[PDB]
Amino acid sequence: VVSGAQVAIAFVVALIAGIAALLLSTALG
Amino acid sequence: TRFPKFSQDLAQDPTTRRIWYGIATAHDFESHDGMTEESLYQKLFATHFGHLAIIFLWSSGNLFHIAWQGNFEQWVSNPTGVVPIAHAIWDPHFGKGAVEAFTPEGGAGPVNAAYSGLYYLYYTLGMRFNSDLYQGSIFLMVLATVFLIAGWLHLQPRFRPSLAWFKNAESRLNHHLSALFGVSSLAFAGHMIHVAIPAARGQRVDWSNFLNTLPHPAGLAPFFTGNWGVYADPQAGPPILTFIGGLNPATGTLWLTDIAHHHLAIAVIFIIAGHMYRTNFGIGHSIKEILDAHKGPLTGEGHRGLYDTINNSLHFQLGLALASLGVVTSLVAQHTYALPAYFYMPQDHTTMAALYTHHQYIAGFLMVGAFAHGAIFFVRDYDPKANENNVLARMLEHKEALISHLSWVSLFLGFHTLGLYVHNDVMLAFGRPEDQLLIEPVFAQFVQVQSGKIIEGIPALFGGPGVTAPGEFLTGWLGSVNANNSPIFLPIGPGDFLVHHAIALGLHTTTLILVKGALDARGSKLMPDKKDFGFAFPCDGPGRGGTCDISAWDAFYLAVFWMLNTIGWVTFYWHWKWISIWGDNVAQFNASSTYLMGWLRDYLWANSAPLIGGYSPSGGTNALSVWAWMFLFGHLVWATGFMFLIAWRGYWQELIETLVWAHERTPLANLVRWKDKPVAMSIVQGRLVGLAHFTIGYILTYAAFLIASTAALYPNGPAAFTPAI
Amino acid sequence: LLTPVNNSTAIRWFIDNLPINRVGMDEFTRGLEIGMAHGYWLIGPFALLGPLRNTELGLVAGLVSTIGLLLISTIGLSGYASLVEDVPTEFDRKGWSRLAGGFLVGGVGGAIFAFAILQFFPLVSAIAR
Amino acid sequence: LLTPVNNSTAIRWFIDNLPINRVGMDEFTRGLEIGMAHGYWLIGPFALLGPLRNTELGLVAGLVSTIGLLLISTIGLSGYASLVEDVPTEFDRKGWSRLAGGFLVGGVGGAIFAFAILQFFPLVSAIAR
Amino acid sequence: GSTPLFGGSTGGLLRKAQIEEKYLIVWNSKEEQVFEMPTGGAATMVAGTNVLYLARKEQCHALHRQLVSTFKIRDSKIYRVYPNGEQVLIFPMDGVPSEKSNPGREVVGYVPRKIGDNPNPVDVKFTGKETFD
Amino acid sequence: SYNVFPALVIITTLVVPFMAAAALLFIIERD
Amino acid sequence: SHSVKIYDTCIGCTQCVRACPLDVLEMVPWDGNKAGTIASSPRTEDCVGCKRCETACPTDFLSIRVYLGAETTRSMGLAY
Ligand code: CLA
Ligand code: CLA
Ligand SMILES: CC1=C(/C=C/C(C)=C/C=C/C(C)=C/C=C/C=C(C)/C=C/C=C(C)/C=C/C2=C(C)CCCC2(C)C)C(C)(C)CCC1
Ligand SMILES: CC1=C(/C=C/C(C)=C/C=C/C(C)=C/C=C/C=C(C)/C=C/C=C(C)/C=C/C2=C(C)CCCC2(C)C)C(C)(C)CCC1
Ligand SMILES: CC1=C(/C=C/C(C)=C/C=C/C(C)=C/C=C/C=C(C)/C=C/C=C(C)/C=C/C2=C(C)CCCC2(C)C)C(C)(C)CCC1
Ligand SMILES: CC(C)=CCC/C(C)=C/CC/C(C)=C/CC/C(C)=C/CC1=C(C)C(=O)c2ccccc2C1=O
Ligand code: SF4
Ligand code: SF4
Repeated sequence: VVSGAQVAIAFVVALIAGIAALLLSTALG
Repeated sequence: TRFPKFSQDLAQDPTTRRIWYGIATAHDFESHDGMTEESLYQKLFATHFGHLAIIFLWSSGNLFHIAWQGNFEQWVSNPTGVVPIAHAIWDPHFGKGAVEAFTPEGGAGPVNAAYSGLYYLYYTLGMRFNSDLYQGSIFLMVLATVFLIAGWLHLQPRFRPSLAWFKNAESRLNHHLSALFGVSSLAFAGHMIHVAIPAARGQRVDWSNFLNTLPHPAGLAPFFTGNWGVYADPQAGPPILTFIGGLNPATGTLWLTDIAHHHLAIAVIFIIAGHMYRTNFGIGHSIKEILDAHKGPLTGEGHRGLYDTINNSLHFQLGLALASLGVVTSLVAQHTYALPAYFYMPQDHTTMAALYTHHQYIAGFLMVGAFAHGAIFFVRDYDPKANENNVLARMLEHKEALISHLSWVSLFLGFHTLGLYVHNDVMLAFGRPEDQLLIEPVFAQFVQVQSGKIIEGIPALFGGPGVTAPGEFLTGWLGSVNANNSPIFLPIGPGDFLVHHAIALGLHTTTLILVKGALDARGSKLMPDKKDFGFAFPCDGPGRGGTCDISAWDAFYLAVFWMLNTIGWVTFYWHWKWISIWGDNVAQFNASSTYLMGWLRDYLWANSAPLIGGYSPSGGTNALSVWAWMFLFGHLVWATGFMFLIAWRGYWQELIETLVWAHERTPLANLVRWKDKPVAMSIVQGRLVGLAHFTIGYILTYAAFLIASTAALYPNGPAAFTPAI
Repeated sequence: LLTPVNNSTAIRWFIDNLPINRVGMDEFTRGLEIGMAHGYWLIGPFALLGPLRNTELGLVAGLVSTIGLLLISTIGLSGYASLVEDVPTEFDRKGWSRLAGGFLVGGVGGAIFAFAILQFFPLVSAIAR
Repeated sequence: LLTPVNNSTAIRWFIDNLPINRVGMDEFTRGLEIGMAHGYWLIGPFALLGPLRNTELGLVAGLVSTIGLLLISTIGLSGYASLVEDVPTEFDRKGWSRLAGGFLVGGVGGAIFAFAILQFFPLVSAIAR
Repeated sequence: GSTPLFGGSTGGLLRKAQIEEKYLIVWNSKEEQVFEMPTGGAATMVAGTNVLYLARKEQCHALHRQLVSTFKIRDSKIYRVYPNGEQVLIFPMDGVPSEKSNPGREVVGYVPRKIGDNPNPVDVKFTGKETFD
Repeated sequence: SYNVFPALVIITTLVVPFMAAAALLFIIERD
Repeated sequence: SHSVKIYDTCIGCTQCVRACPLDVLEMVPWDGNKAGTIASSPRTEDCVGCKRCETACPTDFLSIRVYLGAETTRSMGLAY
């Protein structure tokens, strides 16, 4: 199963992709 | 008003047109203020990293939701008795009737079934546990972060590549062929042999044991000594590379060991192919040298100048890329049903219908866009001097011959194909169905017979595939083409004849609109200086007879209707032929597809019944209520498009001026003032918004109909077959 | 054009003394009175016609609904207030901004007050029983 | 010293458009938005980790706790506002004072709104049952 | 003159330098050379007139001590800069260095007695007058 | 095995679209 | 503002000047045609882009050309 720890891990990985997307989108503008 | 910052022309507009046009021109990087060629390619390279990252985040979201909310492990244990789940539903608008209609039997809460086929893809690749899906989801999110970092990094002033790097055509071709195609296909053959084939054998191979698990018991000793047949031999362990051919009769899908050998064989072809062009090692071909040599006596200068034409025009490159993608996307649709690769997918009829229809509509959009950027190329990038008398300029030189003959073929097809359907409809109405014009499709049956289909009155010309493909695949191929419940070369008759010519009508007519738009993009008799006005402009006014829809953009707009109509005819035909197969009603298809009332009654009217009964005052709601609602939603959006397409701007602008009067004269409301003056949408914007509503309403209606009719009346089937000898 | 709807005297006096136009008010107190008026009546359609209207928590659901409607309306008004730049005192940027703040405080307060009346109107006759 | 933390563009746009810095706002509406933000989340630690967290009046106790925290914070801010004297518009004495008033109104309101959501979140799914 | 070559630091001016006073030190250099900032870190003085804004007079006088002891630069001048923009020269006051005796200065702080002849604190009780008078 | 976070639905589909629309309003209407 | 250009094929017939509802156009003296005059567009900041001038122009392909450019309050024809 996807335990609650693994949901939390996935949001941390998603947060890092979010700041990476934030870096790219401001460098693009 | 600083938005949009890339266009001071738009930024000084005091109306609401500033907002709409800033949105619509935001990705047209060539037309922005201060754009150079070098900064354009650097911005594109990083933008492409962002688009790549979105694709991997999308795939990680699908993996996460199937792992967290789906029933993959429950489906792996019982693939026939379990409907795959896309994601859970949490909708606070749901009443009790909707919650229980979407809650599966014994289930915990409301869920959506999945029709993307992702379960069959994940299962065939060897995934068996939710932890496989979750580690895929994490890995693709990390991979998305890497591409986002790469795009950001290659915008930094030390890592921005030069314009000569982007225009190094030979090195990009060598790397994309050998590594991006070849090594990636070789790696996939590695996944199939190390992971997916043992999972089909029931042997769990993953990261924890794949270093110490031989995919073949003789491992890598037959490979280097050239004794390669050991990998195909059943007595030297389970084979990993075969050429059985055809479909596996136990599954109705492709042999996994054939899939592995396919990707290994084409990996070698692509790696070899990527050694063709001259990079920094002295050897290889110059593309400019190859093109300049190919000049014959009838075609003028031949291909001279086309290197600098293609390499300096991004719209030419994009148009070539879109056209090739569109052909390949159609080929994916045609070969996924005819030669399915995924375990338990041919048994899921809704998924096969959804996947065929998805990829043919994608292929239709890619085809239209290829011609759109071909038209943009002619207005923006085409230099007649540097392309003097080559094959490109010679197309424009006989463009009236091209358009008039394309006009002839479409009228020739359209008069007789419609005429034959109408003849048969009148025959059926008057009680004379034996007086129909039923033309046997013998040229296509000829094609099937050359591949070894046994059809009685049609000859194998060269002697059959025993003569023409005498390979190791021939027994498994012939056993799959002549078997019942086998999708390879379906039986065709006169109904198949008429709709194929209707399809050919739609292909030629859509091409005619697109080619005329691309070839009259630079000018016509009505507007000889059209290139000075660009790709997209409303008209040239009411003079010279009137000039509405004269731009090359407007030919794109007209051809989207014809593309939607053509793909509609294609996907209607696929769906009705297959639900007649799945529903044991092929004789009804063969009888009623030869006249247009049969299409209306036996296809549209009959299969709408579970859909429009998706919710009702008598029987409440069921699982089809969302498709029933979307079906009506699509009719509404499509019809709203008609308002923009029919009622043009000057009506609305005079209407808005009265509303502007009303606001300024109304107490307590005239204290509130707009910052941007309300104006009616522009002439081009009205066409685009009307096309968008038309297209979205077209797609949502058919998707609601295609899914709900298949999932209710024809959801599942065997797909096993008995091979033919 | 000069019409009887545009020109009635006690219609002009009424509009001139609505809190958006009334002389001597601060824009906060303008917004406060406007919000209190609107939030009061707005709970009525939410409480009586909302999806939980036939359950015992229908008034509470209508109250939180009204607060949601006023909060989204305030987002438009506060955003409008930040962007106007146009005119002096009441149509000042700070002027509209204080009105937006007063509107939300009064709006939520008007809904809560109307909630309390609808929830506890049996108390006005409780002396007799 | 000029650092990437000190110099990011959409980090600069975000800070510049927080209500303490956003152009065109009145200091009351600044304080109102700030209070509503803080009072909303502040009830969470009080309601879930407070001493009455396992009883049925845990949310009410966390609500009155948050109001107590905001009232004491306002005493510091309103006292700060009376004593500053320093700079024009937002750092005016009246400017900080209006922010202190807006902060308390928004803070208590944000806690009450967060209370109502935590107390009545079963209602968002009540249609299905 | 121009600022010395320095990439900036966190040890420099604060809001006091905007609202109360800051200090300006001016010196001439014949050779471009590296010196230690009193704020912390290394900077390079230009071959010309150097101007540097510092937070305290002691930081300015510390740099002047470094410019004398290490680089033999003598002619440093220190100004007190007020937030309206007024500069007041504070070092050196009369052009002659403080260590060399100069006819023209007034004696300030002189007490015409040895230190053990100061009066008792009971003598100056209930007055703001101190025993060092 | 019905795994949803309803507060994540409310935040991502109601709250941050209204706040993105407010943010986009500031972007397109400023100056 | 739209750009209104006049090309050397102008025969000086003044029909575009009479057609224009905004007085964008006028005739200046010229030597390139028998009429001795040519249309000119000094006041294109008032041009709305209606192309009535192009409709009135008799020369194969026209001697006056309107290129729709940046939109203003004047060129959008707004009374508000
Ligand atoms: C039995 C009923 C029937 C009916 C009602 C029609 C009706 C039509 N035919 Mg069809 N057709 C039929 C049977 C029928 N056809 C058969 C049995 C054949 C096989 C020979 C054709 C092959 C055919 C062709 C090749 C064409 C038509 C065309 C047409 C349309 C205009 C014909 C015309 O006379 O215009 C009045 C005549 C003219 C305007 C000029 C004369 C045109 C003739 C056909 C050209 C002769 C040149 C050359 C010898 C033959 C064509 C060259 C090459 C393609 C072989 C009209 C809708 C035309 C069309 O579809 O246009 C798009 C057309 O080009 N038909
Ligand atoms: C069902 C609706 C419909 C039909 C039949 C047509 C038909 C046609 N379109 Mg059109 N089109 C449509 C919708 C339709 N379109 C829509 C919604 C759009 C988006 C605006 C377009 C945009 C479009 C473009 C951009 C182009 C076409 C073209 C064509 C012609 C294609 C060639 C052909 O098939 O010849 C056969 C002719 C037909 C099938 C038409 C019907 C002929 C009738 C049945 C004969 C009537 C006989 C009858 C006895 C006479 C009436 C008498 C009565 C008053 C008593 C054909 C005339 C193309 C073209 O002109 O090619 C040369 C072209 O470039 N269409
Ligand atoms: C306008 C324009 C453009 C565009 C174009 C397009 C869009 C195109 C398309 C086109 C296309 C879309 C094409 C396609 C084609 C295809 C082909 C050509 C194919 C063929 C194939 C074949 C022939 C095969 C054969 C076979 C068979 C059938 C079977 C058996 C086997 C074999 C393999 C032998 C551009 C951009 C350039 C630019 C300029 C302008
Ligand atoms: C009949 C008539 C009329 C009328 C009409 C109308 C339309 C009315 C309405 C009315 C209304 C509509 C009313 C309302 C009222 C309200 C109120 C009474 C409110 C109150 C509120 C409160 C008290 C609140 C409080 C608070 C809180 C709770 C919290 C926060 C703060 C505050 C303070 C805000 C007229 C005069 C014109 C004329 C004659 C006839
Ligand atoms: C993830 C993320 C983020 C976020 C973070 C955070 C930290 C947030 C928070 C949030 C929050 C923290 C929120 C809150 C909200 C609040 C509210 C929603 C409130 C409301 C309130 C109310 C409605 C009130 C009312 C009232 C009353 C009741 C009484 C008195 C008066 C008044 C009116 C005040 C960002 C964007 C950065 C970025 C991206 C990512
Ligand atoms: C993007 C943004 C900042 C939104 C903020 C939030 C806001 C205010 C949303 C509101 C959006 C809408 C719905 C704006 C009304 C659109 C309009 C002027 C339609 C009238 C019109 C019709 C019906 C036609 O058929 C037609 C055909 C050909 C040319 C022009 C027209 C035309 O003009
Ligand atoms: S486009 Fe219209 S307004 Fe402009 S010059 Fe021509 S006639 Fe005059
Ligand atoms: S531009 Fe045309 S209409 Fe105007 S004066 Fe010249 S010829 Fe006549």
